[PDB]
Amino acid sequence: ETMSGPLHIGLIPTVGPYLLPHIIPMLHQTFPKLEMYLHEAQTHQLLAQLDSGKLDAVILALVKESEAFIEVPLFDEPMLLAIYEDHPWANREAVPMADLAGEKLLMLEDGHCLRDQAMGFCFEAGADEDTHFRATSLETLRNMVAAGSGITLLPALAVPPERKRDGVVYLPAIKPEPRRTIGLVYRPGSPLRSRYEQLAEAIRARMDGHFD
Repeated sequence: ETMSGPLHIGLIPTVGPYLLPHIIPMLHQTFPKLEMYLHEAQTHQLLAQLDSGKLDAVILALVKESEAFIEVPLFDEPMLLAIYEDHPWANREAVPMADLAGEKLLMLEDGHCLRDQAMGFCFEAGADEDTHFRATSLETLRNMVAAGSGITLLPALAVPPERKRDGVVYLPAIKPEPRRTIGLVYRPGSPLRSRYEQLAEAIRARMDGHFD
């Protein structure tokens, strides 16, 4: 019927790996006849393939470039601080954002920054934001933090159950708590919009209160 057949879904690298395990089993139960194909690529590549018609829908961090499409907010995901064990802040319980000034921040060119990068910076204006690992990935960042190359912010879904793991300590960032909005995007005027909407609603429901 309405939720049958293939659906090609795109997810950005900083969302896909960590969100899928939470929603795939639920989608298999809610739509037994739906066949999902998952694709991961950077925001620009996903929005181009969505416009081309190669993808049905895309899940990403809503940014300025996704306003030309239909955006359905799914949930707000906070970001936590990741620092190596032997870092001075290791014994703190929370760290205000203003403190990131004069600290070496690792970051990614896509799906990571809190600010649109027309402002000149990614997380904090006075921070020393490294560019050498900008074209890599989230797991690369996590492992370089453990190696002591610097610190960074990671989406909550990418943080292990423990406060400390493999030489990395994860702690809350406050005043204000950094957050990003993950949403489902699709072509406006799309003939199969009813299907995309039902899909977005099922995900919003499952993730509701996940970070409370």
